[PDB]
Amino acid sequence: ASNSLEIEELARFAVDEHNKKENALLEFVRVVKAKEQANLYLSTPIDTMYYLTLEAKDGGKKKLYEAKVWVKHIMYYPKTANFKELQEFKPVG
Amino acid sequence: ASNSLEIEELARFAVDEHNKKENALLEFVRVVKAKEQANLYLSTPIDTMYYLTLEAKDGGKKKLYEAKVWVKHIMYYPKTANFKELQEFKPVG
Repeated sequence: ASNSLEIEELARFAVDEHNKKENALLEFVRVVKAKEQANLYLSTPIDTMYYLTLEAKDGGKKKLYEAKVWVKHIMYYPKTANFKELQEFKPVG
Repeated sequence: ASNSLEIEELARFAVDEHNKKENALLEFVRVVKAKEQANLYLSTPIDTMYYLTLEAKDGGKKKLYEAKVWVKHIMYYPKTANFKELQEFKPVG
C-alpha cells in the first residue's frame, strides 16, 4: 500500500543504498517529513516519487538528509511488484 | 550498445527543454560523450538515465554542456511509451 509506515522502511531502504553508492554506514533513526507523489492511469497505479526528509546517525551523531526515492509499480504481467530506486541523498540543515 | 542517433535526439531534446525553461537560445551542434544507465526488472524495462556531454552554440560560440535526461518506460499497459524529463542542464566549466 501507500503511506501507513511503508514510508518508514522506504527511508530505511534509501539509507542502505546510500551506504553502497557512497560506501558509508549511517544508522537510521526515524523519518521526519515525507512528500508522496503518485500517478494513476485509469485507476492503474503507475508510479510514485517519495521526497523523504530523513534522520540518520552519520557514524555517531544524528543528522538531516533529504532523499528522493522513486518506486515503479509493476501491475500484473508478470506479477505485481515494485521497483525501488534511490536517486538523491543530500543532507540539508 | 548505445545508439548514436537515439542519443543524438535525446540531446536535441535536452537543448529544447532548456531553451523553453530558461528562455535561452542555445543551438545544438553535436553530442561528445554519453553514459547510458538502464534498469530492467522482471523482464521489463523500467527506466534509463542518460548522462550527456554536449556541444551547443551560445550567442554563436560553441561551448560544452552536461545534461541528465531520465526516460521512464511504459511497457505494455496503456500502450508502449517513454516519458522523458530533463534534470540538470549546466555548462561544463
